[PDB]
Amino acid sequence: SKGEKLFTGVVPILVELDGDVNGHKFSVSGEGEGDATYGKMSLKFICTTGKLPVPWPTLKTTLMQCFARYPDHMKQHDFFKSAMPEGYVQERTIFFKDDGNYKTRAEVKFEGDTLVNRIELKGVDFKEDGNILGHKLEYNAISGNANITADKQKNGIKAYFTIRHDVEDGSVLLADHYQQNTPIGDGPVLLPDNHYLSTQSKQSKDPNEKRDHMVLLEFVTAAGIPL
Repeated sequence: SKGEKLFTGVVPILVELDGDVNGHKFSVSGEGEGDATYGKMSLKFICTTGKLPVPWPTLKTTLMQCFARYPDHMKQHDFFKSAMPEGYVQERTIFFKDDGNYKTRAEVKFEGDTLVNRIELKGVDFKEDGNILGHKLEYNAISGNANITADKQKNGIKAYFTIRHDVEDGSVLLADHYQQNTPIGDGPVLLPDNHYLSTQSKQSKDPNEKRDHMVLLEFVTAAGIPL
């Protein structure tokens, strides 16, 4: 793919999210750099509207699979870069077990040399005293697999996976993700064999930052097809 060539170096990242969860409006900005050669993203996110009304961990998966490292033997399965620079639409529904759901729609595309991820999120049916609106989730790192499958009908991909969010009481809040991606442009894309993306994450705070924020260092690798 021609899009693959746009990711061989370090790429500036810009993220914008407008959210509404049970009527609580908020916005998030992010910035960083991606180095897909190494599957790496270095990111910092800020809540631009004050305090986030949901836990940072619940937004991590919403807040750029184009930065995954595909091993050479799997490069024909990288839909995400093949859709660049025109980009793709990424939609999810995230079902939180015994709580509400998030519906997200994002456009991921280049604006010049910057990879931009613009997101709208709507959350409904959340429990005002639950683990999400009650802020009862551990601020720790999310790591694991996103299962990718071709969606030939939509000239794109679907993904599915469950995030296990640690709760402050030792329990787990399951977040069941259903994902659809469709190219924005009408140029040809790569439709993959089944595989997954493996994410390793380190989450931190900026000790000099007074705004509500999250710092992430992410490594994402495609896998599941043998050498």
